[PDB]
Amino acid sequence: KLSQDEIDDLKEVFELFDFWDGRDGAVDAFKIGDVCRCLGINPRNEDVFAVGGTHKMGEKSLPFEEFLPAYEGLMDCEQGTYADYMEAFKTFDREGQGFISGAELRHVLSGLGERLSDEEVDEIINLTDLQEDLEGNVKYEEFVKKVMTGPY
Amino acid sequence: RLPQKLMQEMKEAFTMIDQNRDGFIDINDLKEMFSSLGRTPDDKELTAMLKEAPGPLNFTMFLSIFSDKLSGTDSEETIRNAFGMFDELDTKKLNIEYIKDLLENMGDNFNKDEMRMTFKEAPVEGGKFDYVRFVAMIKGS
Amino acid sequence: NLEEMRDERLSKIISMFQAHIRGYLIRKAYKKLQDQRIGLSVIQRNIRKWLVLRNWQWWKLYAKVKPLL
Ligand SMILES: [Ca+2]
Ligand SMILES: [Mg+2]
Repeated sequence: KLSQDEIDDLKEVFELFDFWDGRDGAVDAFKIGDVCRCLGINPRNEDVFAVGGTHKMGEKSLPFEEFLPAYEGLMDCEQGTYADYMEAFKTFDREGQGFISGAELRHVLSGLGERLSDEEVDEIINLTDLQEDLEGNVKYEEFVKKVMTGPY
Repeated sequence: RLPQKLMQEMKEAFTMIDQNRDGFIDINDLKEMFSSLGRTPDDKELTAMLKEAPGPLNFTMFLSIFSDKLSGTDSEETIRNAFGMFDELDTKKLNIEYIKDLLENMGDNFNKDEMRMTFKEAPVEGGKFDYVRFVAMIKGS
Repeated sequence: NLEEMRDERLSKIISMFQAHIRGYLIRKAYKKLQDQRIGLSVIQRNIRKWLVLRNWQWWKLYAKVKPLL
C-alpha cells in the first residue's frame, strides 16, 4: 500500500524528530502525532492515542520499525471536509449570513472538541491573517479555507 | 569533507609559517613565526611540535596534522548564523536556559563534562548568553 | 438517541477542524525545524572541536596566523 516515495518521506521526518529529542534512533511516543502531521495527515489526538501515542514526554520511545505501523494506522484516520466544517460553524451563525463573532470563534476553538491553547489559537489566526470587522465579526468560510489549504 | 576553502586556508597558513619558502616547516620557520607574533616557545616545545609529524614537515605532512582536527569546523560567520537560528528577533543573545537545553538534551547531547567546560568561561550576563562573543572565543586562542 | 448522535458528530467535526489547525501549525514550523537541526549541528560540532583543540600548540599557532591570512 505505502509508496516507497512515502516511506522515504517518513524516514526523513523520523530522523529530524529523532535528532530533536536526542539522536539515538528513536522518537518519543509523545511526538508521534507531530511526525505524522509533518507528513501531511491530520489526526485527532484521540487517533494518535489509539496507535500508541502517550500523554507526556519520556514514557516511551519508538525506533523506526515500531513507528512505521503507527503511521500506517493513522494514515486512514477520518479527516474533516469543507462541507463538514461549514455545517459545524453554521450551528454558531446566529443569522446565517456567514459571520461568527471572534469571541465565539475562540469559544469553539478552545472551549470545544480537543481544546486548543490560547497560544495555538492566536497563532492560527495570525498565520491565516484573519481579521475581525468593527463589530468583532469574522467570516468563518475564509478561515476554514485558509486553514484547509495550508501554510503553502 | 574536507571543503576547498578550508584546504586553501591550510595551504595559506602553511605558506606563511614556511618563512624559508623551503616547502618545509622546520624549527627556524617556527621560531621565526612565533617571534613575529609574541612570546617564542623554548626549543623543547618547538621540537615537540615538530615530532608530531612522523616525517619532514612538508605540506602533505601539515595536512596530516590538521585535517582531522579541522575537518568539521566552520567560519565564524557560519557559526553566528547557526546561533541566529535560535534568535528570531536578532537580539544577538540567547537565554542561558535555552542554549543549555539545546546543547544537553537535543541533537548530539552534551554529556555533563562537555557542558562544564563549555560554560566555565562563556560570556553570560543577566541570563543572556553572548553568542557573538562566544564565537570569537572558540575561534581564537 | 438522535439528539445524542447529533451532539457527538458536531463535537467530532470540531475536533477534526482542530486537527486541521494542529496540522497546519506543525507543517508551518517544519522548515525552521530543519534549519535549526543544521544550526544545532554546527554549534555542537564546533564547540566540540574547540574543546579538543584549544590547548594544542599547533592550533594556538594556527589561530594567531589565520587573521594574517
Ligand atoms: Ca532521539
Ligand atoms: Mg622552510
